[PDB]
Amino acid sequence: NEAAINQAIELHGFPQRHVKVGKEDGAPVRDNDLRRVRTIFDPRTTDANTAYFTGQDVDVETLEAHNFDYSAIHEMDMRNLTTALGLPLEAGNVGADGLGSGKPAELRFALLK
Amino acid sequence: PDPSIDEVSKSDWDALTTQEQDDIISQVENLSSTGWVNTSRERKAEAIRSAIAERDTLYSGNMSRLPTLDGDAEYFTLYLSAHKIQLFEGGEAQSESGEGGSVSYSTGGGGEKDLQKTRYGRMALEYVWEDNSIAALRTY
Amino acid sequence: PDPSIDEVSKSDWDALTTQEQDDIISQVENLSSTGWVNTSRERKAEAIRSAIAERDTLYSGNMSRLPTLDGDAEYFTLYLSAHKIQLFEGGEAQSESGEGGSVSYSTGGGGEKDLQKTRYGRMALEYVWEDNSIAALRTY
Amino acid sequence: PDPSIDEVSKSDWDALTTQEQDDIISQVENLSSTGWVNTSRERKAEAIRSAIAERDTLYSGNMSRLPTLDGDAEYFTLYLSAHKIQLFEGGEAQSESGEGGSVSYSTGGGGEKDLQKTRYGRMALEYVWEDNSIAALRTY
Amino acid sequence: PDPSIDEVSKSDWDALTTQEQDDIISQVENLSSTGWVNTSRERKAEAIRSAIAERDTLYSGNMSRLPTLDGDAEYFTLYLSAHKIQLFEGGEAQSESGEGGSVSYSTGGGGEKDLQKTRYGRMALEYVWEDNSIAALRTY
Amino acid sequence: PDPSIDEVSKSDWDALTTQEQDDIISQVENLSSTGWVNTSRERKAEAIRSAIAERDTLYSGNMSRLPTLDGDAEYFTLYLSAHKIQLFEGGEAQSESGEGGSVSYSTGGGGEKDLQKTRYGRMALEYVWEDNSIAALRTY
Amino acid sequence: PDPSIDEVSKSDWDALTTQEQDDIISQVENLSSTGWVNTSRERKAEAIRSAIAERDTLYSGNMSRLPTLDGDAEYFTLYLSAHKIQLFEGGEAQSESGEGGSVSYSTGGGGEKDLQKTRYGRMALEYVWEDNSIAALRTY
Amino acid sequence: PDPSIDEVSKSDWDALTTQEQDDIISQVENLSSTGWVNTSRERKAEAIRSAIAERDTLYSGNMSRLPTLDGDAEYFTLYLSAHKIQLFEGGEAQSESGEGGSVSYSTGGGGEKDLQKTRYGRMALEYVWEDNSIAALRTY
Ligand SMILES: [Mg+2]
Repeated sequence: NEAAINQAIELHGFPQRHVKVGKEDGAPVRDNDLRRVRTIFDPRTTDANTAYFTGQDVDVETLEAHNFDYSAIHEMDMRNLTTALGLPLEAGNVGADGLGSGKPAELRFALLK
Repeated sequence: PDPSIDEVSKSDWDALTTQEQDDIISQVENLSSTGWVNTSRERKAEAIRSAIAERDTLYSGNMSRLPTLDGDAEYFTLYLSAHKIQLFEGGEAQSESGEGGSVSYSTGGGGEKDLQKTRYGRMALEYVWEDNSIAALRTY
Repeated sequence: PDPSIDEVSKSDWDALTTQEQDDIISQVENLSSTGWVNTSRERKAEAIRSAIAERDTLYSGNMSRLPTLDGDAEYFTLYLSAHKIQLFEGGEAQSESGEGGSVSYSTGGGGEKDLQKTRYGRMALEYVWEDNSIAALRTY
Repeated sequence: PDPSIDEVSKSDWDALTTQEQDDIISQVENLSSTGWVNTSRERKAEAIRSAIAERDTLYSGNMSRLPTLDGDAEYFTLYLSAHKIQLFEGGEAQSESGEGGSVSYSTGGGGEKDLQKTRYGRMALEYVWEDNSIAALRTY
Repeated sequence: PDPSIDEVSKSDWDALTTQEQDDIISQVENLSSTGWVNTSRERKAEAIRSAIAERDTLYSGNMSRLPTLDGDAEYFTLYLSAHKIQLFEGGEAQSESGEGGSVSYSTGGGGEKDLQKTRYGRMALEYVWEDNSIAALRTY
Repeated sequence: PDPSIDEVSKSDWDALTTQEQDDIISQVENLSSTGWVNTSRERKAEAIRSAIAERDTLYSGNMSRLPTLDGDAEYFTLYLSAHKIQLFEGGEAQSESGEGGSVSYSTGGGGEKDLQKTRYGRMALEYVWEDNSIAALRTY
Repeated sequence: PDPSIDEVSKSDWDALTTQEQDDIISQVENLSSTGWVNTSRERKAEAIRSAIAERDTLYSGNMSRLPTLDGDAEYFTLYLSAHKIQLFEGGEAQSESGEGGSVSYSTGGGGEKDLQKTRYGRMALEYVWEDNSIAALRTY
Repeated sequence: PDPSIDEVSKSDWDALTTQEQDDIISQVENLSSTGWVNTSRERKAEAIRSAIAERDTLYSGNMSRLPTLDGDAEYFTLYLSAHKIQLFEGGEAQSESGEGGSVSYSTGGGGEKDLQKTRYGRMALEYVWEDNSIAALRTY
């Protein structure tokens, strides 16, 4: 699950730029044509305040950062592992609601002792 | 034909013997029942030279590393040549009427673009991804 | 025919004897009541050769590990051949009028694309998933 | 007929006696009042052979474990055969005019696809779920 | 007729005497003012056999435990038979013109599907829930 | 007529004397100015029998405890009979032309369904809630 | 021709010998089966001069560093010349009727703009990105 | 012509010698096969003077610091002149019929505005950004 989260963050945690070239039902654009467009929109040479001037038939789309609750997956993983190894959940740098105080806390720390 | 239409560049067409060109012309004429016999040799040669040039300039190269000419290059160039000859004849006939006799053809409403406008161009489009933009590239 | 049209590739067609080709031509001529008797042999041969090349180049390979040519390959190539002969004849007739006698056929509005434009091509489309994009792949 | 059209594969059709084939041809000719008498035997044989092949390749197998040929297989194959003979005849007639006399039929607007284009194909569609995708599968 | 058309399966039709079949044929012929007198007996017999088979294979069974043939089964089969004979005659006539005389009928192109295309099929549809999907099932 | 058409089941019609049937036939013939005089007795008898059967099978029972035949049952069965006789005559005339004389009727665009296709069926629809689904049930 | 039409600017055209111009004029005349033989030399020369000027002023430069004239520059200029000659002739013929003989061509509905209005202009559009705005620039 | 039409203002046109004007008129007459020979010199001169004035008043200045006359200014003024002469002749001919002979041209649906209404005006529009508003300004 840890490996899966890491790979998922790389693919889905960050937005990616999608430049679409040509008119819809228009002239076809070939690979060599896209090499010149790639040179204009290269994220390597782009800076924060670059501005783009185009004709109507160039579209700068975004692949958004797609939401997933990797934090909750980490919490579940840490809960499964800590409860299996007999440690309290707090040892995994994970907090949980209502369990941090009162007789709930007394019981879990008593079980550990 | 010995030099096939797909083996010949525009420069090569100009270099061919009259017989080698006539063999390719003869093959193009097989794509119509009429053979376009009332159209002169120069016009058929011009159409074939133009089709060769247009294959190599507009229908060459790649989309997502797939060749843009996906079908057989021979028959593509022949259909493209036939499309041109039919446009030199005034276009595709919809209705023909003579000495009482009449025929109408189911050619209408094909679309606005060049290759859509005759039967040979509609056949050529299938060889060439139907003019669709399948190209993709990455940054590294 | 002994070498069936589906067993023959473009190279094989060129290698067939005249009689072997004529058997396949004869089979294609069975798909029209007129037999296209006023078209010459070379035009029927060109159409069949082209249908073979087009089957092997455009209507081959797989989509989601299914064959793209799902139907009978013999009848597919024959219908594709018949489609081509009818396009060399000027297209599908919608109306015919002669010495008083007239007929109109149900043909029009079939669609803009190559195979949709004649009855034989509409039959050929059923053999090849109707030109639909059923292909799928995974990463591993 | 003794060997019924639904009992016969494409291989079986080729193996039948001339009389056995002629009995099936005779049955298909019952589906038109004209009997297509001006169309030769080879064309009727080609249509039936093609219908048999097309049944076994395009209209076979299952959807959600239901057979894709839901109706009577004999009549489905005969209607598919009749559809093919009518397409070999040039299509479905919408209007016919002769020496004074004229008739127009209700045939138009049936749709773009192969089986929609003649009355026999419209009948055949009812036997094959009207070409609908009722298939379903599970993982286990 | 003594054996009624609804009492007869496809197997039973083949087993009937010539007179028993002729009685059912005579009943079907009452559904047209013309009696389709220029169609031969074999064509009328084929239409009835096909209607019987099509009733039993396409219009049998249940939807939500309702029978899918809701109307009178005799008249359903007779209208289905009449629909077939009219399709064998070339379709429903929209216009007829002769020696000066002309008539046009309100056929109006009621729809694309098989039973919608003639007056007898439109009558047959009313007996079979108009081809609607009223079926329902539970899990237990 | 003494046994009125609404008092007669399909089984009862078959049992009536020739004069009792002829009285009902004569009543149906009053619904057209032409009396359909060029149609034979058997065809009018078949239409009436079919209207009786169709009333009892398709236009019987209840919707929300209201009878589905809301109008007068005699006139409903007569109009349904007249609808059938007009369909046996080839349909409703839109235009008639003879020796110079022409008439066009305001019958066009009536609708797609069986009873909508002739004036008698449009009248019959008003008696049966215009084929609407007013049925309702409770659980207890 | 030795000086090809793509090697020649508007200034160069005016400087050519009469024979050099006539060779290019002869090449343009190959693009119609009629050769526009009833138009005078000056009109053909004016069209070519205009096509050269229009290539260099309207169909030159770059979009996203791609050349705007993507196709073969010779054939683009020849088609642009042929478009102009056909417009000087009154436009593209849709129907022609003479001494009984009539032809109609599939030509209509092509669109409102200059190059869309004739077959030569539709061919020319394919060489020049179909007039699409593919240009892009950056700030640095 | 020695003074070119693009070098000449409205004031300059009035100052030209008769031969200098006649050279420009002769160049405009090259843009039609008919030369508008049945239209007098004064009318051709009025059209050219008007085109010169209209270039300098309506098709001058800049948009986003780009010249609004982007194409060749000579050919723009000649096409604008030809557009005017054709409008003085009653507009663009769609159909012409004479002693049996008829022609129809693809010209309809061109659009509502002045330059869209003839072939010469459609050519002229391409030189002037197709009447599009590309202008931009900043505050400083
Ligand atoms: Mg294109």
